[PDB]
Amino acid sequence: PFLDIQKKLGISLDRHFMFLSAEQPYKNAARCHAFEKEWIECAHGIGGTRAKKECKIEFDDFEECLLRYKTMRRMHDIKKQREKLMKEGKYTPPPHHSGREEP
Amino acid sequence: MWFEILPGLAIMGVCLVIPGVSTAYIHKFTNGGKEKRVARVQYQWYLMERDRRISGVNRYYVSKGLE
Amino acid sequence: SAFLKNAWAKEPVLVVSFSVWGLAIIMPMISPYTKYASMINKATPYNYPVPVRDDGNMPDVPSHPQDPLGPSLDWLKNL
Amino acid sequence: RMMRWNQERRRLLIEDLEARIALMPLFQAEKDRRTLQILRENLEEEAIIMKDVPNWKVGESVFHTTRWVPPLIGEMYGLRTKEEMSNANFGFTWYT
Amino acid sequence: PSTFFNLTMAFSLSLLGTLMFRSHLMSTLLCLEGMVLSLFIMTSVTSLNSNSMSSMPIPITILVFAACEAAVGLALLVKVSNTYGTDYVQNLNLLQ
Amino acid sequence: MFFINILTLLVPILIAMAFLTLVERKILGYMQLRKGPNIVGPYGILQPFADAMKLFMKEPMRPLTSMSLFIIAPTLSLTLALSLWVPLPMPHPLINLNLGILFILATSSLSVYSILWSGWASNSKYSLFGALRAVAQTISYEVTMAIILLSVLLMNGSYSLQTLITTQEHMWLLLPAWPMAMMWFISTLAETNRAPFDLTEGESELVSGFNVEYAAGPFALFFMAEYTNIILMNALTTIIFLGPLYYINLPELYSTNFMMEALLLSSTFLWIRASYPRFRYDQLMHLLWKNFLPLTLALCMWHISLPIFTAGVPPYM
Amino acid sequence: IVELPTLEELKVEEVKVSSAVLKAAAHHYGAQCDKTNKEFMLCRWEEKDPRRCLKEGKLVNGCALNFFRQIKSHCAEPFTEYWTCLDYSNMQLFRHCRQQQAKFDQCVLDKL
Amino acid sequence: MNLYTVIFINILLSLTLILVAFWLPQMLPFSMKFFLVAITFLLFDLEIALLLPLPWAIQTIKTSTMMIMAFILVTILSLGLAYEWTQKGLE
Amino acid sequence: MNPITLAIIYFTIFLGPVITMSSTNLMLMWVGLEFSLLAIIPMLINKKNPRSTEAATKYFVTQATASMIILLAIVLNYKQLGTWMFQQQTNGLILNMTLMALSMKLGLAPFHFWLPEVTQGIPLHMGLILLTWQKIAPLSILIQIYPLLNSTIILMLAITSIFMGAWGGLNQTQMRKIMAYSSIAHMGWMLAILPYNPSLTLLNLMIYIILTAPMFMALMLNNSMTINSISLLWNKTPAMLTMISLMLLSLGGLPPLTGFLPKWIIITELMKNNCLIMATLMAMMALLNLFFYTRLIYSTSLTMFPTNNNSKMMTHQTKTKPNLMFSTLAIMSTMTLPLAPQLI
Amino acid sequence: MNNYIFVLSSLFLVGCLGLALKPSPIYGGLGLIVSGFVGCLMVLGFGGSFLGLMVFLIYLGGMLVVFGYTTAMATEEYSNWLILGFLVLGVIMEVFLICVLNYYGDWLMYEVDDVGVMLEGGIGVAAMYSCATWMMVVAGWSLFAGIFIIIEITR
Ligand SMILES: CCCCCCCCCCCCCCCCCC(=O)OC[C@H](COP(=O)(O)OCCN)OC(=O)CCCCCCCCCCCCCCCCC
Repeated sequence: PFLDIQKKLGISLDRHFMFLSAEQPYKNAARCHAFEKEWIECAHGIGGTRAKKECKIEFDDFEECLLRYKTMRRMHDIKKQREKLMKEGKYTPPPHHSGREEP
Repeated sequence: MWFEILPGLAIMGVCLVIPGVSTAYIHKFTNGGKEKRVARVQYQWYLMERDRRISGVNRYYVSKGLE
Repeated sequence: SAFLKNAWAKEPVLVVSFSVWGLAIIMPMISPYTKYASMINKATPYNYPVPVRDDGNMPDVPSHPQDPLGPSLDWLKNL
Repeated sequence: RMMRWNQERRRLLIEDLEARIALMPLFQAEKDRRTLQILRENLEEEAIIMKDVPNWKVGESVFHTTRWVPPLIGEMYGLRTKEEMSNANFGFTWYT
Repeated sequence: PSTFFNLTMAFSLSLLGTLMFRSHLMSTLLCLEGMVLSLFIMTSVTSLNSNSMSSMPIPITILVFAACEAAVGLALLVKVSNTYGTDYVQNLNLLQ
Repeated sequence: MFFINILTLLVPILIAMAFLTLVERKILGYMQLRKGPNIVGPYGILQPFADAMKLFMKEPMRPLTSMSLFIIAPTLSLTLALSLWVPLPMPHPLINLNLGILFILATSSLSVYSILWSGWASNSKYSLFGALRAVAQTISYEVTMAIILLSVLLMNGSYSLQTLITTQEHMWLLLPAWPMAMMWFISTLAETNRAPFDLTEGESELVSGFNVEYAAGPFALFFMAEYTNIILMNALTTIIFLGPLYYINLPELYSTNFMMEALLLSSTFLWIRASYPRFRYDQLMHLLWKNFLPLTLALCMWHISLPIFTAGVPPYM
Repeated sequence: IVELPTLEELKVEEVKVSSAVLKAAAHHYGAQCDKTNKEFMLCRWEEKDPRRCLKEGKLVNGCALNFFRQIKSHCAEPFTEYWTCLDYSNMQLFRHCRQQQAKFDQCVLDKL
Repeated sequence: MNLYTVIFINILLSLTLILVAFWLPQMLPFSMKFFLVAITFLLFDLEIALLLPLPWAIQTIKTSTMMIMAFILVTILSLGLAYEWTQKGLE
Repeated sequence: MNPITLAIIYFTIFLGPVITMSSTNLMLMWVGLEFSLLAIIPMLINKKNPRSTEAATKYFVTQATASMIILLAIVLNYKQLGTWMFQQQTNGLILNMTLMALSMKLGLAPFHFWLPEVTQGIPLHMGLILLTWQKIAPLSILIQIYPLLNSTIILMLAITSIFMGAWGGLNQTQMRKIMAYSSIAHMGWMLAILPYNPSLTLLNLMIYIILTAPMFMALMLNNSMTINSISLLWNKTPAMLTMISLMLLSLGGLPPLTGFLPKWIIITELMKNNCLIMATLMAMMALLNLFFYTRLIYSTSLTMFPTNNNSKMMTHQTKTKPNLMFSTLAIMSTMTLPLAPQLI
Repeated sequence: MNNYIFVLSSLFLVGCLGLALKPSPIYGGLGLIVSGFVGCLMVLGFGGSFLGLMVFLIYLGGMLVVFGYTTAMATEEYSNWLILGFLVLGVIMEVFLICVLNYYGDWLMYEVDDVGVMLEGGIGVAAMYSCATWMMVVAGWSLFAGIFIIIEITR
């Protein structure tokens, strides 16, 4: 940062834990670990100005693993229209929604 | 003499054992004669739930090698 | 030393207090068992030991963990 | 005595942790098998819910990657019975 | 989700508070704390649903620093109602 | 069923709570060469029910006091006491709060609000002083009270009170950790405002600040609360430090043994009250920020090192 | 789309025995049947997707069922006694039942 | 839920009693010294909060570290307390 | 102060900015800011005069709410990116919060009300620390995040500060507050070039530190918090009259002295970036700052104000000397201009 | 009841609203206590236990306790009713805003490891002692200094 007394001294008191994909206790990976890696091994050697346009696929995805809003949206739509189909008595949960199953 | 403080205590004691015997038999009745499973960690809740699915709806019912 | 003595007899809590502070700061350093703590806790198998690809030149536990090769806790046993 | 008792207790703890270590493989399969079923079952209903909706890809990864992103709890039980969803969501915090 | 917008607005409602004194220093020092709770709750919430355990240290470091911060704040407050017999802010107008 | 298991675990305790006052007004009596209450009912058994009915019938005076807070404090008090009995680990505890001891610690702390608010609400000078004095002593005794438990837990492995039944299958935690038992017992005496430490309602020194204005039904509820606590804290001593015998086959033995030890340690604070004059306010706090807190801190270290250098780390189950 | 596998693709015989049953035989199952499981684990790890190891999972299950069929055929009674006592305990702790465990363990050593 | 059920019965039982009570019978300090103690409390409470995690830290593979870290925590705060005494702040 | 306490505090007031600068995990940057807040408050009330308690209670509330706002920005980022640190993607509002907050701790522009008042009630010494070793910390956080902050806001806070600082200073006669006002102004220039060339912010700061530190140790040599008080400098200690003259004109931008370089290169960098609107207005009111600087010049040097007989008594006694730092920081400041190319 | 979470958030917001209205310092402390309670509830709702407890034994504990103590000393003089009124005013406005989006508990516990054995709150914060060993050193220095800051500022 402003004064890199850490890299110089070789110590790493503040870097080991800045992102989700960093070592998790007892090797229990955190959520989204599938993308942040893909979005930071991409932006490594490429500065930000160019980590912001071409490495946009990996952030647009990582912006969706975490926020997980497009999913919310899709699902919400499915919910609303399903309400309308039920409204037209077209649809009602099958035993698929409610039934016995494998261990 | 001091013989008399005992009456009162008796009714305290009897009222402090009820709870411990009661809670520990309303558990072995509701859970089918088997101590209520203590699910401290998820694994245990999983195993417990798995049991539910395995038979009836209640986990206490326990299927065996003959299944 | 003399104060120590009276201290043992007057304000005899601090004396005991400090003494313990130290004895806890020493026993760990000298103990035929201190090492075990980091092992006994290390060993507890909380997480699943994912297998390894038997590519070749493997001195690791041979398949069935019942095979001789591999780490052992006989140290834990008969401890 | 405390030193010896906890050392024994530790031996028992390693024994049963290893017992699941052995049994989790059987469960892992079971979980995945069932998990997929829930996703697929939701697909069926999915292929029957928004059919009328125009411009409606039956389903599509909210993401672009084709990597297998595990199913959130909601996704698995969202369409399903409320209780089912609640159980999963508030079913541990609430003891047996 | 929305849960976060309530907490965030809680912090803004607490923001509007600290920035609009009402003649009671203590009350302010109490509003200020309302934020720290909202920040602590939000930090803990996201850390918990990101399963980011490496970060849980922070939710608490936030509280530990905030507690002392408040300790200093109250000692100033006690200092003021020792010099002016009240915590009322109007009194604090000598530096004009 | 679960409801029935709520009657049991409550009523039974309430009925026992009533019989403690009686066994207090007789054990203090015989110690002071007097029979105690035996004329109402047979051997005074109906005596606790009798004043309960008088107390509720007498007018609940509402001094000309913040009504809401004035009335809430009693409610909180009783609520907390009855609640703290929910997770106690008598065999098959009503509710296996995984972090039970923390829960106990938490609710125990909340009680302080009652006394504080009561004094503030009462609006009487005596009450105000009582609250101030009470809050200080209460919280302070909480600081050593909590550290003493943390030392225990680290030798138990978990916060769940149920684990100690498995920790104490060979020896009571008094043998080890006796130095803290004493310090848990004295702190249990402070937190229940019992005698050696009862400056909250000294009566002689200041006249019952906590309930100076409280009478009839409000008096009773705290009242009930204090005595239930008197038992609960003694019961926590009888699980954490004096571990009753336990057998999975026969779970009753534990309850029975739990009974005997709880009654004797409950008898002990009754015996302490008659036997000792009351500590001064300053003296009381000194003992804890000065006589004990340094003792409690140091042993904490010893109990941190003990497991490691003895490689006696406990299982986390 | 999502390429979620079909049900017929994921239908296979089920163990379905009370968790207690498993915990009692856990040790032996960890013994007689870890060949396939470890391999399945390898697949499920390196190949992140589950669809990429489904078939292996089927093999995983097949290995245990017979494990059980063997025990059912031989020393069933011992095992039955061991699990019933193990199940009664709330955390199904192994040490409460050691006498039943010994007879179950000795027999299958003797026969299986 | 099970806890919620118990607790609301607990409040209900109390609220019932207070009501019965009211409905049936129809027929400036200068605690400066204290202030200081109160602040120390706040501080010590916070330490305790940093000492609460030990029950799980005792399990850390890095046992030694945990020892050093923990020992420091208690020791440093102990020093703070002693200072109070040394400076005679509390007295 | 029990010398031990003095050490703990001073260490914290010094560990405070240093942790901020060294760390990258923003959180650790926040606590660096938090430690500075806690360490400075004890020193501020050292006299414990009624004015002082007012000073600290203001400084603390202003500092505390800003600290909480900075934390909120870090907490929000944590949700918009798992990282604990600002990135290209950061929501614009997230960064703007950090600008406002950090511009409150540094006291720039419309949040410039606390500084003049706390500079008035604290000693001259703690005045320096409150003005210059407490600006390093927040500025570090900004300089690190410069690529991402808004050019518009900074400029507005920059211009505002310049104006407020200048206008405020014209009326003030208390020295502590004249300096507080100057600092607001210089702080403004610094934040103007941050979005464009952070490296110049670090020059417009050092030079401000190398100018203000000698200026304050001058004000306290005779401990004069009044211009009338500094005006009798000619009797109390005549030599410092020469350099006090040049340092104050150096604080304003007049060309031969070192003080021109920061304004000159900031203007060169802004014109290179095309802000010839903004730069022009800033330079113009910058000229207002020199007017109040020269008005003080008049009273202290160019004209000799009447003094008191009791002053002859203070002359007799040997004057405790000014530390060496005064000289080394007076010359390196009044005249280094011939060496500008290397400085930048 | 999926709404459980939203309900809680609302309560929290309302409590902070009261604190915002700045009632008597004691009323403020009480309000915060309620909010802190709501807070631990929400955290626990997600699954974090140790975390929820902390706020309780720290805020619902002394954090407000000392405040309380404090107020007794510096707050003597008791429109709270009017404040209560504005509070209801805010409540409805708050509700109105949610009703705004009304015209226009689905996903919590977003992801979970059904089988897991060493995952639980506190474990992560337990790593203050290992692999995060700079948080707790700086916090300890914070407390050790704060002792000194308060003792002189009171002096
Ligand atoms: C080496 C490894 C680490 C272990 C090291 C162990 C070293 C040996 C143990 C040393 C400490 C043993 C005692 C611990 C508790 C006492 C702590 C103490 O110091 O007492 C404080 C206080 C007496 O202090 P005071 O007389 O005022 O003079 C102070 C002089 N500094 O005490 C009091 O005044 C108490 C007043 C009590 C009033 C009521 C008394 C009731 C008595 C009957 C009940 C006693 C407790 C019963 C407990 C039952 C089980 C829980």
